Amino acid sequence: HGLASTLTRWAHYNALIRAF
Repeated sequence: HGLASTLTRWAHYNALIRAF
């Protein structure tokens, strides 16, 4: 759609910059 997939790419970035 748009945003529903915008959280499928950024969720691959902070996936390593995530702690908790």
